Amino acid sequence: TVSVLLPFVATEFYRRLVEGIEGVLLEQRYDLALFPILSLARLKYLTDGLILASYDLTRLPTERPVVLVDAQNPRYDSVYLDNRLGGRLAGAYLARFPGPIFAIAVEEEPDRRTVFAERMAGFQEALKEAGRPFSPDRLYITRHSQEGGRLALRHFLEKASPPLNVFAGADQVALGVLEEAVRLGLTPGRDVRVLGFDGHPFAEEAGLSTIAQPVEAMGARAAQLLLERMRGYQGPPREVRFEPVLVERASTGTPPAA
Amino acid sequence: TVSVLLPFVATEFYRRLVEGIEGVLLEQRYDLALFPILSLARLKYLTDGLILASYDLTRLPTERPVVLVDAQNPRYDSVYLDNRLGGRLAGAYLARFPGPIFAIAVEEEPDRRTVFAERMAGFQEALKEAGRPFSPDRLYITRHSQEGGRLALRHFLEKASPPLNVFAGADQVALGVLEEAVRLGLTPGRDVRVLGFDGHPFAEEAGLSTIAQPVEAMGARAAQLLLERMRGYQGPPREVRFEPVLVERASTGTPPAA
Repeated sequence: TVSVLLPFVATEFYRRLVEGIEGVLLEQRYDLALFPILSLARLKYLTDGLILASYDLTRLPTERPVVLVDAQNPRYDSVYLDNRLGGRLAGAYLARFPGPIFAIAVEEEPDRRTVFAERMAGFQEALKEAGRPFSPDRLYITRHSQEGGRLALRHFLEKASPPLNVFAGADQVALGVLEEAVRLGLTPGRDVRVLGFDGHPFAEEAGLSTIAQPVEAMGARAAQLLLERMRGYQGPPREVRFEPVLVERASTGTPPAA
Repeated sequence: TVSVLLPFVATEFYRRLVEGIEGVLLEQRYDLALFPILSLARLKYLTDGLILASYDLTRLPTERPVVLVDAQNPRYDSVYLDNRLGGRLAGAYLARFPGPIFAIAVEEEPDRRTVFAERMAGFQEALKEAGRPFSPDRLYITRHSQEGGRLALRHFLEKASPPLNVFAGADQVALGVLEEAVRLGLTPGRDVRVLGFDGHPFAEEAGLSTIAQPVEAMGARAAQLLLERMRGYQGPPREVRFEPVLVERASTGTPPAA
């Protein structure tokens, strides 16, 4: 009858995630019960299955089938993205441009979660392998907002003059780097080249290059697994891994050739 | 049996609001059902009463009694704060210090809500009445975050040198103005004097002066009215207005005397 999914922050990532689930579940005549969450405790209910987003464990109490999305667990069907890859797609990509490479790391209190830890690890590995190793003195830590991105570009600008490369780490932050750049100088090649993460819809109109995540498909896949399980499927905890892809736009341009 | 309240953003303002409600409701043996909200539509349920926070109408469908808090409505019992006053307490207060007075206005997409519109109106009225009228060229619009406050102080600093006064408009933003100031120079008198809004608990340790709101008491009052109604009270929509108060701390200091 009804399926309940547990999200939190109310970001574009969750809007796309649920659009992906709704698209699927509503085709099979199931209703979706959105349960934004802040840690608590409840053992209810009147739901058939549960879809848990981005956040993992405390081994849940319900008898209902549970499928994790954007998370991994040995005991539950889990759909997730290879964030380390993509961090690499970003590093190896930016490594093809002139000027120092900077990165923005999102630091949100709710990390108990390493999607950013993974992105940053692959970023460093790719940069290293390309001869342009990264350094913490070119890193900036902030919140997931446009203001953080603006604060960051401002930070990088006192360390280097254009041209310079920035790995926002998130499209929202990338919008700020983009915005603050414009509030001053060119965005494609002069000032900074901006590379976001998340491939959000708003990224196309902004001309933002980014490492795109197939968030809807991730939700849709999460829904399908749930159905299979709600429809009697038995077997050990399954797993499905998605891959991000680089999408080049104006905020970045062409490397180009030597 | 159980009472359900509808919040949203998950800010310190709502934590304090609910602590105020829980404190009350749990004394009368009622259970609290937290329902974070993003506009939708549901006519259920298994709840006795509803407490709506910060956001008003679409004339609700439920037969259950509804009491609004931090909001006003001719058809529902409403507890709310006199935000215009306080905006004035802030203006008349800052008007007693040397250096240009700046203000930070919070602009969050979800305004369908004028708590900030009211604070700013009283701010301007008090400033005017004190001979130091405000101007939009000393105003800064941003999001409700510390990053916004930092971006703002940086903005004001290119318009004026210390000493200067800042009306954050929200304690969270005030923390940023405070933080970014320190990342440079003195906070009490040299650089800027910071005056926040909301009197949050974290404001005392930070030494932040602010226009304090009795948020818990507002929630507690909201709860009591609900009980009265859930316990058979009949009569037209009631109303209860709270008043904010200035609390002086180090981020501001003494005016002082001429």
